[PDB]
Amino acid sequence: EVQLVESGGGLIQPGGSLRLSCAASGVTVSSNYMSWVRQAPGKGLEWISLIYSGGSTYYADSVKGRFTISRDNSKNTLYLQMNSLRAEDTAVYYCARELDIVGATDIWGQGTMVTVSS
Amino acid sequence: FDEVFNATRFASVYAWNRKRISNCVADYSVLYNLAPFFTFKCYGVSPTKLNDLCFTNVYADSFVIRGDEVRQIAPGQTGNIADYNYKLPDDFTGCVIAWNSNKLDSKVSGNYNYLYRLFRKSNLKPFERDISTEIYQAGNKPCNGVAGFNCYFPLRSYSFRPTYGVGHQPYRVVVLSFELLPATVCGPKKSTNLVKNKCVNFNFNGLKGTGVLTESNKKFLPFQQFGRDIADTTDAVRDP
Amino acid sequence: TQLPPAYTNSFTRGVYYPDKVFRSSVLHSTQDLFLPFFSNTWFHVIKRFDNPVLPFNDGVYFASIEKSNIIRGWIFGTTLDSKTQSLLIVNNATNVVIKVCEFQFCNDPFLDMESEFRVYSSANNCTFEYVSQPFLNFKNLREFVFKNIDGYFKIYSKHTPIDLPQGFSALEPLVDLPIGINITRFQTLLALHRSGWTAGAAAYYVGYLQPRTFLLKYNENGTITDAVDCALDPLSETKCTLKSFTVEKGIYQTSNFRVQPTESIVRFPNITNLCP
Amino acid sequence: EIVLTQSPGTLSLSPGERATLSCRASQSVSSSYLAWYQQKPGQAPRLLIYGASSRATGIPDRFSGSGSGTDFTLTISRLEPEDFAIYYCQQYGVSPPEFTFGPGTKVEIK
Ligand SMILES: *[C@@H]1O[C@H](CO)[C@@H](O)[C@H](O)[C@H]1NC(C)=O
Repeated sequence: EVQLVESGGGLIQPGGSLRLSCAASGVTVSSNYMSWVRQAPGKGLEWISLIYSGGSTYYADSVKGRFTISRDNSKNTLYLQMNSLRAEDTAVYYCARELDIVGATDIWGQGTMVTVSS
Repeated sequence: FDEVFNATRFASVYAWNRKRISNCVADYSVLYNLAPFFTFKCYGVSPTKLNDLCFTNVYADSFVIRGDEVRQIAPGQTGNIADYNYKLPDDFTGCVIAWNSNKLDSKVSGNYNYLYRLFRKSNLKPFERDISTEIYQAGNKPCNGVAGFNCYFPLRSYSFRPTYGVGHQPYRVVVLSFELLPATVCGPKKSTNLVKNKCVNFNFNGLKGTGVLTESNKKFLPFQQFGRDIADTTDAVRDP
Repeated sequence: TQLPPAYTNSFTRGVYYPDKVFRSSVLHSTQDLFLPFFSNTWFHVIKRFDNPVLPFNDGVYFASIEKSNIIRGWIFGTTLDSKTQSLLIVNNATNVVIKVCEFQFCNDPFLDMESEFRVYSSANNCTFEYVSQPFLNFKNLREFVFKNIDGYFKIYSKHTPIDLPQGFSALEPLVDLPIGINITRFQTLLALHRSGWTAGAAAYYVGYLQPRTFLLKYNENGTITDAVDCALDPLSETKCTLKSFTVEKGIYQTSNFRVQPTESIVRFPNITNLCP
Repeated sequence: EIVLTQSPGTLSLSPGERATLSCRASQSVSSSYLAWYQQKPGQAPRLLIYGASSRATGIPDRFSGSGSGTDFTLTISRLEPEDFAIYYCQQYGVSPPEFTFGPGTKVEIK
């Protein structure tokens, strides 16, 4: 079985810090392209970041410079260093597999809640 | 330069062809006037000093990629083409040239001769070239030279068809590497007509001085380039 | 067969132009690679196997008393392997071609109506190619000097139809190749000729060029006319310093005679006792 | 920026009827870099189609994508009760990694 399991969410005050951790089973993330996708309440999906199997990490401007994505080869678990939080950052954060061959995302995780409120 | 740009068929992006261009004079003014290139990007070199600067060696890297994948040819920019097939250094002092060739590199039944490197083990160090068609071990089971699950061929073929859109049309790309380490690579430099019975400043094969340049009826041996007098000062020079 | 090569009067071979500059009725001295004059080598070709690998060192003057084209090419490089990038010289019937690549080197390559075309077997990893003009009482003479100065390889040629005769002949620049790689070793190879086999009568010279200075005289047209070593004899030193062949009768300063530092001795007060 | 526009925003149809969704890009996409998803309330998005024509693993053949350039369209030959949910289209640009998603379409039981 190949599935992802997000973790590390919770309630955080504005300006706080977090680190999401979603593990992978049946797939080696180091060899694949990997992205974070969140869903604001009652809104469409907003792409957060993508990390290449080559290591290059790119971000959307709404989250650029504040966040940092990393990867641990010893545990096959994803990271997304969450920092400098503002209110609309409250969303359900999915990390999901990029198929390669450009533009497809099949294997999604169940989703974890992140709430940014005082 | 023409043989690289006007070649019939280019090598694919993964096995891009490196041609050493040296011991000749550059004519980059044609490339700007060409106006037939879809992409004309020069990062480390500006056109003002480009045509009148000397470099140790210049190499002609040429290949064929897709329209959407032209943009990854940029220092700092990475991706599926700029990490596994050909990576520019982030200090890329040079030019990036690309143009559409859906006329040549597109067959009605599907031009599957231009391939890339889709999935490589790691990223590439500078001046590293992965031409290995080694079957990927994408799991734990070793690949005994045979295809199957967790055993894939690291080279996939482009779907070049004429019906495809702008981004899938074959865009022929030529990159001329500019580097300096002896200066056998120069530009036009403009060979200006000489004068007579006037002491002026001259540039004869890299030699400069002031003195009248008049007719002379001496016959010197062909191999010797220029002469000198008793006081070692130059007295004559051969114009090419 | 190992044999200490004989030596004879090499006379005044190997004198070459420093550069492409014309000079007239003047004398210029250059501190470059030069071979000693009247120096210490005359080879022979007489089952019998003589393939000496002479390291290139700082300079080699490789002449060739050759007729009917036995000498074909030499092997150049540092290790002469596909691990490094090597240099090779061949002169086929069509042209003269110099290459830089990584081929397979046959240990004993030779030639054999002909319908047998076995000249090469494969070409794996090449990076650049080069093509040049076709170069082609002893009647035939061919002179060649090998230099790698700042990574530039130069070949000089001369052919003047004439106890080995004493004479002068300048060496004329043809091609400067900026190889940019070191050269330290080379070896000469030959070819097999068939009219029960006969070996042609020929001999090759090997000297060695080391840093010294000469006195190059140029005629009114710009031809190297004479040459003298700076440190051949006191007469040579005299002409070298005074900058003239026609040195008059007189006493001249040449240099200072050093003493040789025989060894270094250092003495201190010390204490010695075998302590158990 | 290549904005994806979905149409309609709401499509109320009965089970067994054919659903048709159109996702139009603001620019001519390079030969169908489109990914298609199923998202149900309280559940993560589920990919169906990649390349705007090829179905993924475990995807019923009743779904079929079609499109090129700017316009890309889903056809659902038969609507089933488990298919009724919110739907997003997705594209990929190259120079920015633009994972732009469409506004969405809510298909309801009629
Ligand atoms: C192609 O060949 C023409 C000769 O007609 C030459 O002028 C031109 O420069 C060549 N193309 C390029 C891109 O240089």
